[PDB]
This record gives sequence, C-alpha cells and structure tokens, in this order.
Amino acid sequence: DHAIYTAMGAASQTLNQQAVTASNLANASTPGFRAQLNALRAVPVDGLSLATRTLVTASTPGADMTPGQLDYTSRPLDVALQQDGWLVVQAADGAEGYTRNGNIQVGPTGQLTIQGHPVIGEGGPITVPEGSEITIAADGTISALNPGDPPNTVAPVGRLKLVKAEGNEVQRSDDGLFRLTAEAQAERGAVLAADPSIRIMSGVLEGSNVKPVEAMTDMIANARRFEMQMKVITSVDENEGRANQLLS
Amino acid sequence: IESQAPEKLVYEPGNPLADANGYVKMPNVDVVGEMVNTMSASRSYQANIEVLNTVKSMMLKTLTLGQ
Amino acid sequence: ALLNIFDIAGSALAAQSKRLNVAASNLANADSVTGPDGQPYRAKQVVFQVDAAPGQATGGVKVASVIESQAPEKLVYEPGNPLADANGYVKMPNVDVVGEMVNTMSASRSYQANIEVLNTVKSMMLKTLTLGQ
Amino acid sequence: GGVPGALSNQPAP
Amino acid sequence: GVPGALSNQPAPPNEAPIATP
Amino acid sequence: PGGVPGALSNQPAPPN
Amino acid sequence: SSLWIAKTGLDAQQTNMDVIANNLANVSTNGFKRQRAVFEDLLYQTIRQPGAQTTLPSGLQIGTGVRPVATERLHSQGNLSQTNNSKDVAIKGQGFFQVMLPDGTSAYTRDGSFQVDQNGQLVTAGGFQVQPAITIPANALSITIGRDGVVSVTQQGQAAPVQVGQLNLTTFMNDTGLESIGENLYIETQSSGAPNESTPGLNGAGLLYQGYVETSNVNVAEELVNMIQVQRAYEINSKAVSTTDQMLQKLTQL
Amino acid sequence: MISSLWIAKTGLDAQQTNMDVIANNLANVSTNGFKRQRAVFEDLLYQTIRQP
Repeated sequence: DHAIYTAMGAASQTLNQQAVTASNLANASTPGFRAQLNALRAVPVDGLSLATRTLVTASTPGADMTPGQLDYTSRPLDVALQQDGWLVVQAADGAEGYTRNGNIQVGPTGQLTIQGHPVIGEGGPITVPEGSEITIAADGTISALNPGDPPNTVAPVGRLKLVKAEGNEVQRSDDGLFRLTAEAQAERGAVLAADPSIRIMSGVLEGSNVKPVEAMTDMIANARRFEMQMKVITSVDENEGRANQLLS
Repeated sequence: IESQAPEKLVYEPGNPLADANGYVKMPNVDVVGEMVNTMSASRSYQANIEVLNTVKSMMLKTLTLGQ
Repeated sequence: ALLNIFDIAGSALAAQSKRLNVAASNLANADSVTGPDGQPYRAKQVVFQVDAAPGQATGGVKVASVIESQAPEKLVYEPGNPLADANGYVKMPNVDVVGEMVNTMSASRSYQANIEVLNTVKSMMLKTLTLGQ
Repeated sequence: GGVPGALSNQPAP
Repeated sequence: GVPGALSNQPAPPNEAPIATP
Repeated sequence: PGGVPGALSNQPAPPN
Repeated sequence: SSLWIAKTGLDAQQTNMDVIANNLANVSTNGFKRQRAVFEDLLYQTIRQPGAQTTLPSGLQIGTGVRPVATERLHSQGNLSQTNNSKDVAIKGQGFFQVMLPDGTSAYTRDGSFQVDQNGQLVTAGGFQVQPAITIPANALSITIGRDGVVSVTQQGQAAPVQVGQLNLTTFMNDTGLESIGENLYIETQSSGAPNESTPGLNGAGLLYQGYVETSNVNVAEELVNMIQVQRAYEINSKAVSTTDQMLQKLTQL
Repeated sequence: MISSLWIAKTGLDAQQTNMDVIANNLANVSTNGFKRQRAVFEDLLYQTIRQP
C-alpha cells in the first residue's frame, strides 16, 4: 500500500529532473552559461523490521564548468576568460558575484556593466571616461582613447578583477550569478583576490556549454523511467482494491 | 493548511496579472501527488465501507443470538 | 444540486474546454487581416479564477471573461490595402503559434486528468450506496 | 466545518 | 447568469455575420 | 425546424 | 511545468529567427547596423538548500527558462560604394546626421543618400529635412560637400565657389542605446542622451566622403551559422515538449 | 553547444578577413606609395579536459 508512494516519489523526481533538463536546453543560446547537473539520490527509510523501502530525491549538484565555443565578434569589448576563470561583478544586492559573460557594455555616463551589473575593478566598480573608445588587454588592463584626439593619447584606466575558482568552490545563486560556497569561503576568504595567471581574449564571446547528446539521452531516460513508475503504481493500485473489497 | 512549496514562477510579462519583473505566480500543485492522493483516498474509503458492512451484518447476527 | 466533487471536476472540464476553444479560435485566425467591422483580430486569453464558494477552503475553477490581449499588433507594409494607415502598415493579429500549441496540449492533459479523477471517484460513489442495503 | 465533504451537496446553494 | 444555471427564457439566436450590416 | 447538422451549419455563410 | 520552459525556449529561438530575417532583409540598405540578440535566463528556483557538508553536494535547484533582454546593434564602420551622384555622402567615424520629423521632433540617421526638394533644401529619401538646413540656388552647376561638411555651390559665369552651410554631425556617448524609429532613423534615449552637435572632424566627429554611400554592416556567413544553430535548438526544444507531453499522457491514462 | 559550428565560423571569418585584405592589396596597385598588407591569423584559447 506504500509502494505506490515510492513510485510516486520516483515519478515526481523524474518530472523535476526533466524540468532541470528542459531549463538547461532552453539556454542553448545564453551567452556564458553553465549547465545545471542533475542526479537522483537514494534515501533509505530507517525503521523496523526489514528495511525494504528506499525513496528517490532529485538533486542538482553544482553546475558544469566545461567552457563552451567562442564566437569571434569584431568588437573590442566582448571578452572570453581562460578555463576555470571568472569575471567579477557587483551583484544585485550590493554583494559580489562571478560570471563568464564577457559581454561588457558601457553607459552614457561611462560605467561598465555586465547584464546591467557594474564590473568590479581593483578599486571598486570600474568607470570609464564618458564616450571613449575602450580596448581590453590580455590580462585585464583597460585602455581608453577619446574619439578624435592624437592616438598617442591612449592610456590605461584600470584593470579587470579576474579570479580562479573550480566547481567545488562555486555555487549558483538564484539571480544567475555564481558565489563561493561556505566551505570555500572559510578557506579562501570572503573576497577572492585577483589571479594574475589568467589570460583573457578580447573580441570573442563565450556561449553556453549544454551538451545536446546528454540532454537527449536524459530525456529518453526520464520518459522510460516515468513509464516504469506508472506501471508500478498501476500494479499496486489493482492489488489493494482486490484485497480490501474481498477480505472485508 | 497551505502546502509548503515554492510558487511556480512563469515568465509572462504580457498577462495583465504579473509581478514587478513579470513573474506570474502559479500554484505549486504536484499533479502526480494529487492523483496518488485521490487513489489512496478512494481505496481507504472503500475499506471503511467494507468495515461498516460486515459490522452491520454482525450486529444483525448478534440480534439473532438465541432465536 | 451536484455533489461537491462532481461540481468541481465538471467546472474543471468546462474551463479546460473554454481554454481549448480560445486556443483553437486563435489558431484559426492566425492570418486574418480584418474582422466583420474593419479592425484586426486580437488574440483572446482566458483567465482562470478559483470559485471558492466557502471561505478559502476549496472550490472549482470559473472563467470570469475572455480578455483581449494587449501586445504590439503585427505590422506588415501593404500600402495598397484599404486598411493600411497613413504610413501604410496593415495590422495582423498577435497570435503566436508555439504558445497556442502548448496551450492546446496543456488544456487536453488537464481535461484528461479531471476525467480520470471523475472516473476514479465514480466507483466509490456507486459503492457508497450499498452501505444501507 | 470549513471544508465540505466530497460527497456533500454543492456548498453553493 | 452563471453558465449552466436555469432560466425561464430561451437564449437569443446565434448569428455571426461576415460583414457589418 | 432544425437543419443540417455538423459541417454545413457550422460554416459562415451569408443569409438568404 | 517543463511545458512553459520549453515554450519560452521556442519563443526565444523564433525571436532570434526574426532578428536574423530582419538582418538578412536589410543587406542592401545603406547605413544599416546589424542587430544581435542576446538572451538571459530568468529567476532560478531553489527548492531545498544544500546541507552541511566524499559525497556530492545535494540540493534541488530548478531553473525557469530563457528570456530576451535587449538586442544590440554593432556600430562598426561599413564599406563605401561609389555612386557618382554628388548628393550622397558617407561618414568616416561615429557621427549621425540630424533630421526633423514632420511632427517636429529630431531623429538621427546614417544613410547619406540625399536629394533636394522643390524649393532647394536638402532632404532624405523620405523627404525629411536635414538640419542645419542647406538652401541651394537654381543655378548650381555643381555642388561639392567638403570634408568638414562644407556645402559649396558653383555658379554660372563665376570663378569661385559659393559657401552655403556646414553639415553638423550629432555625436552620442553611447551609440548602441539609440532607439530605432524604423525608416532608417534613430531617436535618442536615456541610455544615449546628451546629443553633442559638432562640425565634422572636431570633437571626435567623423569626416565626410562625397559621392559614396555606406554599405550595411551585416556579415552574411555569421547569419547562416546562426540560422543553422537556431533551427537545431528549436528542434531540441520541440523534442523536450514532446517528451513532457508523453509522460503526462501516461500519467492521465493510468 | 554545437561547438564545431562556432569553430568553423571562426575559420570562415578568418578566410573572409584574408580575402578582404587581398582585395584591398589588389585594388591599390595603381596608388603611388602604397604598402601591401598581410593579415596574421593565430588561434584562440584551448580548453583542457581533466585526465584522472
């Protein structure tokens, strides 16, 4: 009578896994995206006397840090980081976040943004002089040349804050930015200092890293697992009916 | 009691009902759970009906104790 | 009149039927240039409300009204059409194709789920009446 | 009480 | 009023013209 | 006096 | 459910398809900046938080889908084509001709194909006047638009050209923020405010090449690769839609 | 996601830039004191896959 609940848990968590996979597939064109991993954990129910019932719980263990494919766009402000490297932005709630989106934009007032989040440089958010032409070097250095003014007047303005962090040290926040895990925060500090060993390429944008093969295989597996759980539910549903209706 | 689950967020900032960022809130109903709950309730209901039927039969037989 | 479960599930069936009808009417009028009066077709939407007859406890689904969508009407440059404005852009409906197919599928699966609920309840209903006899 | 039963006549009278 | 209620009056005929009269 | 059912009576036609 | 997620995915790829179709339709338009669509995923949903920590970090965190935020135009200098018509000028640099709309508000354009109306007056192909205005006398044997925007006219039976007016160019601090009015016109926004008028060659304004027209910025192969990937992503999202439907159908038929 | 497309796109872009440079060099044969241009193409960053 309670195997129906085990099968129902399996089917519901299969639905959750399918939702995760569909959300990953919907962002196949999202610039600088990290796919969410999925794994079904098994929870064994304790008790007496013969432990037979073990339930299923869907989980998302971090994300995927494999870089995607770089689109070469003839623009100086689109940048791509090294493998396992992160650009730093000031998060929505005045905090710090890390990302791979190298689509740096400028405003009328001259401040650099990523998805609207100001970029954080050595001494707090980077601000470029109003209406200047900007070039980004291979180590984060930013040069600004005013339009029409001796090209001998090009001078650096600041340096981007580029950090290095692996998947174990990084957890996705609800606003799409990545942050440090508590166990990584305890060791590497609240704020990560700039890592000078990371090279950055200017003029190339990093796309998403969702793998179509894994997504399609996962969808097929989810469908088949759901059908098997429905069969288990149906088998349990007939037996209980007969039993009660007759042994009364 | 209200079920404890995150409200299902849907991005439709064209519908007249919306949020500040166009996040329409939809109920957190888990369809599989509700179908299984309906089946379980029906089965438990039928079991209780059988209990009542056999109990009434026994009461009649007890009323026919010595006769 | 109806038993509470009957009313709830029948209201669900009627609401899903109304949503499917709206989706079908939108899919039919995807390429309509004019109505009967000289105004473009506007994609219809159906709004589900909970018909909570008691205070916040339960209730089926009712449909207050069919609203007309407020989205930028599609503009196609056809100055020769009599319905073109001063700039010459005829107005085509804002009916999206993918959304309507998804709506049709979702309405069908909700309809079938409510049908299954009624079918499940029915056996218990008929078996209740054997309690007295 | 607050919830009417499934086998009850429509709460709406 | 509500769809599915009971009234003592037949519904008006369902006409759908193609052009405005 | 009901008329033809189904397809013919569910198509927009001018009155005559 | 997954239906809404995959439907948002399908809507994004259609948007991208519409953007690509618009870019490909405006290949031959003079002074066109290609449109590039970028997408962002909406709010992530946290269902259960990761526990206190070997094993894998447990925790169900489910996404929502994808939304289009803003499509940006690439302000890169296009190529020049030679049309012997003396009324056409091309811009070497970031500058826009300012124009009066018939309602009375000012728009900004880059298409340098101009004409002259019934009463002199330099106008665009749509007839809108190009400000600050240039009146041309009806004995103009030849008109020359100089590098610094100088509009000089040659008169019959004279040895020197007659100066008329300077084609002042409007320069913006953020070019990508301009709103597309439609017919080869841009209007300032809050993200592209403070229109700075300047003589061409000064304050970063671009120079004018007379007799040439600026080609569209649309690269062709990039769009075709974009269409291939858009079609494949659309097919993948359709497969996701088909998979969720199948499962819910089994659930119902139970 | 597809990848092999975004690599072949860079290949096509490099060849397009080379052809543009060649066309510029050919168009300016008659200019007095013109200097030929050569475009240098050179690859992007490599991704490294863990090898347990």
